[PDB]
Amino acid sequence: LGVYLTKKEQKKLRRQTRREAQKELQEKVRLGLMPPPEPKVRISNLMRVLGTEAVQDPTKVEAHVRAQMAKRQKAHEEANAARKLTAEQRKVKKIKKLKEDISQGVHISVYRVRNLSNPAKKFKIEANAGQLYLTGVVVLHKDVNVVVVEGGPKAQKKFKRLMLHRIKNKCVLVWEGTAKDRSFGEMKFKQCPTENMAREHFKKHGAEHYWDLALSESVLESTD
RNA sequence: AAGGUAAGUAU
RNA sequence: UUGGAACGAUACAGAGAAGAUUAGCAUGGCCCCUGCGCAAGGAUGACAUUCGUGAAGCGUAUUUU
Repeated sequence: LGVYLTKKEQKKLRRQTRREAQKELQEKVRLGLMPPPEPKVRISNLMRVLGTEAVQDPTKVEAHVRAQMAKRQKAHEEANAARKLTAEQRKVKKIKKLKEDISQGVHISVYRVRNLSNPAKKFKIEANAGQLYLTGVVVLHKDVNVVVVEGGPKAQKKFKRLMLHRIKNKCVLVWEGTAKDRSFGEMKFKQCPTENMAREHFKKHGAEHYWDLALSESVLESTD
C-alpha cells in the first residue's frame, strides 16, 4: 500500500523543489535565456525603487508601478482560474460521483417506522436515496412502514443517521447486513393494506423475511 | 650609549 | 679615459589616515490572510341560474313554568 512521508520529510521535499526551481531561474538569467528580474515595486515601495524618476514624471511612474502590480495580480488570478478549470469538468461528475465502491457487497438496512403518514418525510427519504445513489423500496401498511435501503457503506451510514437522528411513532433498524447482489430497483413507493400483498411483493425479489421480521417485531411490541 | 631609521618605485 | 660609494646617493612621489565601503529588490525564516488545485472527511436544507313531484336516512306530546 501507499506510504506517508512525515512532516519534516515534507518540509525537506518542498524546500528542495523550491531551491531547484530557484536555481533553474538563476541559471536561466545567468545565461541570458530570460531577462534579469525587475525589482518588485508596490505603492509603499515606489519611493525606494522609482524615487528619482517619480519627481520628474510622478503619474507615469505611478501608472507603471500599478501596471506591474496588476500584471502580478493578472498572473496569480489567471493561474488560480486555470487550475480552477479542472473542477469545471472534475465537479458534479468527478468530485461528487463516487458511489462508495459498491461492487462486491451492498449494505442493506431495513427500518420499521410506526407512523409514516407525512409526505414530507417520504419525499426527503426519496431525495436522500436518489442523491446518495442508494437503491431500495418502501412498503406501507397499517402502522407499518418497512423501508429497505441497499447501497454503499457511506450511503448506509448516512441513511442510518438521517432516519434515526435527522428525522422523527418510532424508527428502529430491524436488519442491518450485506448481500451478494442487488434485489430491489429504484426508489419507489407502494402501499399494501393487507400483509399478504406486501409479502407477495417482497417475495418477488427474494426478501420475504423483511416483512416477516417487521410483523414479528410489531407482535412482540404489542404483546409486551 | 640608546629606546628619534617613513616606506615606495627608478637608474 | 679610469676608479670611490652602491644598507649610499639623487629623480619622482609622499594621506606614513582609515577601511572588504552601500543603496534597491528578490529569496530564506515566522505568523496570518486570500484564491485555486489534490487527497479525504464533517454537519445540514429539499414535495408529488331557479322551482315541484317520486324514493332512502337523521331529528331536539316530559325542557322556555
